[PDB]
Amino acid sequence: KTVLEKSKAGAQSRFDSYGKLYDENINAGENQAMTLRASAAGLTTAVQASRLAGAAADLVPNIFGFAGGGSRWGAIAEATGYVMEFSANVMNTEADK
Amino acid sequence: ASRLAGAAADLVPNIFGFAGGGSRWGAIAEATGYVMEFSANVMNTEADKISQSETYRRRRQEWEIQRNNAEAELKQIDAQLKSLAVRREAAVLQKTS
Repeated sequence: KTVLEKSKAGAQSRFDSYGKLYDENINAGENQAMTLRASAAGLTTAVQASRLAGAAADLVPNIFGFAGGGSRWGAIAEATGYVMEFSANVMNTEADK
Repeated sequence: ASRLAGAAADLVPNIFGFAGGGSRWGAIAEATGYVMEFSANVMNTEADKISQSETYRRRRQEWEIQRNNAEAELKQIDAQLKSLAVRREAAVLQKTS
């Protein structure tokens, strides 16, 4: 009898041991860290806004009705391309989360 | 520290009250942007440490659970040993009977 009570004790050690683990999805390290990842993600947001503003600063929109030249497939295609890449990396951050 | 000093060396603060031009949304927005990116990567380093120490705490919890498993096992064993000691007692009482 006291044997299976010893055994019961071990079993409960495991059950209550995971109970601590269970019902909770994020440790302290995990929470502070993942928070660093979200804050860092907003940091990318800001660097996207800035890098795009810099790009539109180099290429003044749009259509080249004004900027001397015809409607530029090359240049406008470049702006679409850039918008693609920064879009891609942002989406890769979210997919990372 | 060095890369920021280099940046402020290229862009002399602030407001462009002196550097010839009006108050530059473009340029000052660039300095804010840069401060953002270097902030982001620093924060990503710290979050990296948070994740690493997180993993170390997790595996440590694995060790705790498993050792504790073996312990409860062993105390069970000793319980069975005092049992089969008793059963021995009854088999010797058998002999003498």
